[PDB]
Amino acid sequence: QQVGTQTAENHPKLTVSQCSAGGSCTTESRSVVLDSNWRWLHTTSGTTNCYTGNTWDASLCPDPVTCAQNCALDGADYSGTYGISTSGNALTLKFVTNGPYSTNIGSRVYLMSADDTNYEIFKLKNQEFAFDVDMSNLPCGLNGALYFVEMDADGGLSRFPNNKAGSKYGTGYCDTQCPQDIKFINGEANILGWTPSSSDSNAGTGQYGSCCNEMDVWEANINSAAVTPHVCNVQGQTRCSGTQCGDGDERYDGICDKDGCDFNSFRMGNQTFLGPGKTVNTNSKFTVVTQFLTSDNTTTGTLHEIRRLYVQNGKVIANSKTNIAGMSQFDSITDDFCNAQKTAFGDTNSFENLGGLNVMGQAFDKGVVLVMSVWDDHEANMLWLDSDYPTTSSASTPGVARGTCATTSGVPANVESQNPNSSVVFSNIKIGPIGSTYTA
Ligand SMILES: *[C@@H]1O[C@H](CO)[C@@H](O[C@@H]2O[C@H](CO)[C@@H](O)[C@H](O)[C@H]2NC(C)=O)[C@H](O)[C@H]1NC(C)=O
Ligand SMILES: [Mg+2]
Repeated sequence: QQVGTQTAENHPKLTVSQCSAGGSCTTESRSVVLDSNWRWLHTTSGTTNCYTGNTWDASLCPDPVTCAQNCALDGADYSGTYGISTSGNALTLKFVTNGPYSTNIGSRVYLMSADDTNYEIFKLKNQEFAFDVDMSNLPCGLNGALYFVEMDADGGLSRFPNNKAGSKYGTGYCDTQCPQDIKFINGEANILGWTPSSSDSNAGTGQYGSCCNEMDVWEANINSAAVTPHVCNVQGQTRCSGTQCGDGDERYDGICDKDGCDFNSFRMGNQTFLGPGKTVNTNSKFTVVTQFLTSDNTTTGTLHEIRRLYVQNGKVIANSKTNIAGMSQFDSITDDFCNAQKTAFGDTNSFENLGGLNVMGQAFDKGVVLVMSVWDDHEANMLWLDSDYPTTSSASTPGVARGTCATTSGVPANVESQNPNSSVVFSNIKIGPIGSTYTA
């Protein structure tokens, strides 16, 4: 994709922190960028859209390469068009942003580095990541996500000749769902066999998907939360097609683990731990601390454990323990835990099959990009996060019940109509050595 020059691109500023052993943190000038899929896409000018709604202009895009060559991503009106705003160290992502001719649903942004051109690269092994979240405005069917993906620092600028836009315009997204809704993958328009969605006027899918390792630190709404590593048998952002994308029917055939090895306190058998008025009280702001422990506690150790702590109202809250029949007590993610839970829940252990935490830590060594988003789920209505899933399964079968939301909740059309003013606020982002990001 080329660079559109109709509208200046200015990344909303966001202050984050870097912490040292002992607890001293310093502030850092960073910013956020909107994912390229949301952007206006058009010719150099004479200005005609290359894409609108869920269809392409076939004259400008007769093939993937010509399309990338002809088509330019433009600047974004962050607050007024996309409902994205920042104040100090806080990012607000609004769910539905109405306009005269269209409605914007959700958003996805990436944290920019100090240079405001390339994405910030995080090296998470032997490190701790903290942030504060307010989910009071995220009901059933919504997801305020903070996570990491193995994107290129330049979003594909240097790798792909016909990507001339790069990270400044939020290109190069990938994750373990290997999304095929992505418009540009590998500097080529994803138009081969393009199918406009019959149930979503904003989305289509092409032949290709964009896959990479993903650490889901936080997928949550007021009701429930999950922390979930996912791995792939490929290194970095990789284009897939056919069975490798593991689309729908061939979910467990592809190159990435779509389910991931998840820790949802409610799913792991503690229904009183997290939610409105619970131990971690989702009616108010709280801190989420995530520690990435290695085998020998060095930066070259194998990633061996992912621990979680919360901090609310000045109190440090230890993660809940698993409470599943036949299953041992774990309060953290280890390869051992992953084997145990996939077995206990009768799930395909793709996480371990594709190399488990070792492979995840190797992604961390290469480097990962920080993603923040708000979204609804056109695939499974967010039921996997906050309800009973599969809906056809017994609600008392271990692993089925993930939250208190109704199996009829989270239909996109319904939540967009009924809960348009939903929002998530992520704030006070911190990175440093284990034990440095929070006060005991
Ligand atoms: C769900 O998690 C909470 C929080 O850890 C548990 O409540 C604690 O129970 C332990 C006993 O192991 C005691 O130390 C405390 O009284 C509780 N702590 C707090 C902060 O309330 C609760 O037991 C868990 N529920 C289940 C079913 O395992
Ligand atoms: Mg290029």
